[PDB]
Amino acid sequence: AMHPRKDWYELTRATNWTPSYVTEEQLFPERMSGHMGIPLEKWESYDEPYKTSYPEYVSIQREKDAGAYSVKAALERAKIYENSDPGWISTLKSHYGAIAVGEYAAVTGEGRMARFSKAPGNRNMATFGMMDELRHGQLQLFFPHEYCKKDRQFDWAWRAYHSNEWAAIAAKHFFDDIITGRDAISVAIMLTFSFETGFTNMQFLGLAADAAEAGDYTFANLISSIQTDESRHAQQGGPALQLLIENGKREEAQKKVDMAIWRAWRLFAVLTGPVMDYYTPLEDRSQSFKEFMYEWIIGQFERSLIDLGLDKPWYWDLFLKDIDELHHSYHMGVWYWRTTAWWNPAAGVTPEERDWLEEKYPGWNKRWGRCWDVITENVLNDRMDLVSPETLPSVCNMSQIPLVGVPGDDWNIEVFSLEHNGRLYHFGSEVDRWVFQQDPVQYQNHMNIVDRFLAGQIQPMTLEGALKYMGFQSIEEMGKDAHDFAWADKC
Amino acid sequence: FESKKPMRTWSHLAEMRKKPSEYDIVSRKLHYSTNNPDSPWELSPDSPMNLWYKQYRNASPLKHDNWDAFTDPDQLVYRTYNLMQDGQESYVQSLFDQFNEREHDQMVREGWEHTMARCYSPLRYLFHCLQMSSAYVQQMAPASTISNCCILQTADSLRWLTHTAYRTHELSLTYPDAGLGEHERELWEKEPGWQGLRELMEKQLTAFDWGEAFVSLNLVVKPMIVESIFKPLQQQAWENNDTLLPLLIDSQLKDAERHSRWSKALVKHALENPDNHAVIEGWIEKWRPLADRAAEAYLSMLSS
Amino acid sequence: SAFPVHAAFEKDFLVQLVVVDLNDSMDQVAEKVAYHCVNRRVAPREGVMRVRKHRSTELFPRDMTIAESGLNPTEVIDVVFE
Ligand SMILES: [Ca+2]
Ligand SMILES: [Ca+2]
Ligand SMILES: [Ca+2]
Ligand SMILES: [Ca+2]
Ligand SMILES: [Ca+2]
Ligand SMILES: [Ca+2]
Ligand SMILES: [Fe+3]
Ligand SMILES: [Fe+3]
Repeated sequence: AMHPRKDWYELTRATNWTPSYVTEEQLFPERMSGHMGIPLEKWESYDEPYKTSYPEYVSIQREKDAGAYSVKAALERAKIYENSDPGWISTLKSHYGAIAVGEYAAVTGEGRMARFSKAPGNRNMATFGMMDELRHGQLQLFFPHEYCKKDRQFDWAWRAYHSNEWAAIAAKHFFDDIITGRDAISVAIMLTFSFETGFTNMQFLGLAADAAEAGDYTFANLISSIQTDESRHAQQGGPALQLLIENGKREEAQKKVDMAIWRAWRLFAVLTGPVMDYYTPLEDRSQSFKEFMYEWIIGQFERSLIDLGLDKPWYWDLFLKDIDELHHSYHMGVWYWRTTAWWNPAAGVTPEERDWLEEKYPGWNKRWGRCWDVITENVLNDRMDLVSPETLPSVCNMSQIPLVGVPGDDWNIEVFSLEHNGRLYHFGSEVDRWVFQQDPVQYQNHMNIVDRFLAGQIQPMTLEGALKYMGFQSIEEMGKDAHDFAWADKC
Repeated sequence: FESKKPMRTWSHLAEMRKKPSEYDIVSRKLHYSTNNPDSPWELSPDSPMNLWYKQYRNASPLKHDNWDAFTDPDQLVYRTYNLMQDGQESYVQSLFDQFNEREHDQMVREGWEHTMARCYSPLRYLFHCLQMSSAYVQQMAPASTISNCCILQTADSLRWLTHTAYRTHELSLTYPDAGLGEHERELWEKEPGWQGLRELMEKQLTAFDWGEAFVSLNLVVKPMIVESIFKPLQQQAWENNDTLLPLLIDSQLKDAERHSRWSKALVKHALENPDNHAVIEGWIEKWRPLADRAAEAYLSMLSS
Repeated sequence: SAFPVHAAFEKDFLVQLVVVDLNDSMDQVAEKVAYHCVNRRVAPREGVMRVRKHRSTELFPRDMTIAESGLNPTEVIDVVFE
């Protein structure tokens, strides 16, 4: 007979001891551990809710991979590249480039906790997290690999994180900040609680459903399978927060949650916002991006924060406001500078689409519609020179995304600037500036892509110079309009 | 910009390979953090973690112009590792099941449960130290193919911890007055036979240079564990009519030999730079006496 | 005497890098910014364009140069109509 897990599982994490040949601080240095001076004895109270054991892990994960690869093999003849809506193919290119090597980087945030967390349960769950993120990085390289032969843009599934392309810098500056560049307890709070529990879990669920709607069952099944892994390691941040809150560090816990949610939001708005409201074909639109945020993201944050004895972030009103506005401008930025993206943005402004945008965001036509009016007129009169940029956008020194506002009738745009140690920094929100000021040594000498351009690092100091700096290797790699301006026919 | 045709594989592999292996597709050249020497991470160059990586990875006295070219001799990916380990672990779970049905633990020789309580169950601490240490080599190593070997080694370390946890509990059921599952922390911290091992691991876990961490963990500590812990434990089990423990250990030994094999492949790769021979030698010379003292104090406790 | 500024044009959705000259009048500045915006994503208007420090209530005189303005390289300006 076998003895049930509950009977012996406690021994798996009975692994704290009192060091005596080195000190506790040498073994768990605050810069890598982030224990905030709380002693080893106290971290033994760490109470993660969900259990995983090594024999169970290897068996279930073997089965999950068998299924995912069998589906891929079975659907090889689906002709997804050829038959999909361009909006879907661009969804895939953007997804794989922003995500695949980022999942691999998450192995490192997990490893940071595996070695440096004072909580024994955290150390074991993070080992499984290391494994899970390895799976995800490998899956999301192996799957798009078939597409390299079809389209050079799929090379960016591997290449994006090895590039200085602006959106890649945005993703790396975010991930390097919350995953690979901080102590163990920060990673627990910023990655597992704030990003994975707060965003990616629900995002992947939505993405898998969109994939199925798009008729791509290999991808739908891939993303579903990956999402099933999430709770196993995403669970780690809540208990760390509870323990900090119990041990006199509520203010520090709240600050780290506040920063990580904001940072996650800005990247989410540029990468996923536009996909949902502009790329996904109209008739296949389940809901809008704001509806997604309201159904899947906002209330969930509110309730889990309440559950921990934490509060809504100081900026909550701003966040809710941003949901109405930000991604519409980020989309316009991505589309107008499309030649700088490794995917082909869909404009998403047929009259039919504009009606949808109006009912989802009342006043859309009087704001973003004004800009899209000018753009559409230029396309219809074959003034294509006026539909491509001849300068660079100004970029936030935190998010690494262009500084945007509300255009048209309600024109409002604000840059939050800061002089610090003799340099002028510009931010895209009050919150981005605040995040900088919470931890200046993390950020202060970083140069954004425009800082680099002005400093002489990008040669020649021109559009074409920038594109070569950003790592484009051929004409075909640079983003174009997804539908080759066919939308203008409906105008 | 010119027109170029689609490549059959990733741009970094396309010159050399028409159809690279699954291993190469999913494993090769993933540490973007080695691209910018003065800014590993996309942050201020002097951010704390940037300073950590510049000191402990980039500046290691163990040097190679092409770490990214290291290849796991077994070429394991997540998928193939779980194929392999679900096999091995299902075998071990069947061993536990069947030996439990046979009432194995009741058949062991007088006193063996006390030897197990003192010399076997506290290995959960040692194995957890290997787990933590393999995690550290993972996060610091200067190539994704090296880090991947460490990932899988970290998991194997937890595998062994979990066996030890399961068998400590199971054994305590037959022998409830032996302290099994209640005294391991005390033994690890205070029993002289464990102090060599504990000092060794405390010191190893605070060697932060990636090269020193690799060489001390994988070239010194881990082979000492094979020869001075796992093998003598098998011998003792034999002498005490414990036939489960040697079969369990043979499974764990397959894991240890795999770790040995990749480690030896990394040394072969490192030795392409002739300056590395003396560096690796010097770390071995440094760590060996501590490991030999650990082994010696353990072996005599095991037999006492 | 290249002088980078970040400029937000009335009715547009972003701030952009625009490189002006140290001795450009505000009239000339507005013209260099308008080039990256008007008929690209802002409809053209008749009227005079004015330049101010970002978010400021006060407008710079049309004939003031950026040298005279007290502006420093990489500061943020708005370009707006009367
Ligand atoms: Ca690498
Ligand atoms: Ca008996
Ligand atoms: Ca008793
Ligand atoms: Ca017990
Ligand atoms: Ca006890
Ligand atoms: Ca002046
Ligand atoms: Fe993941
Ligand atoms: Fe995850």
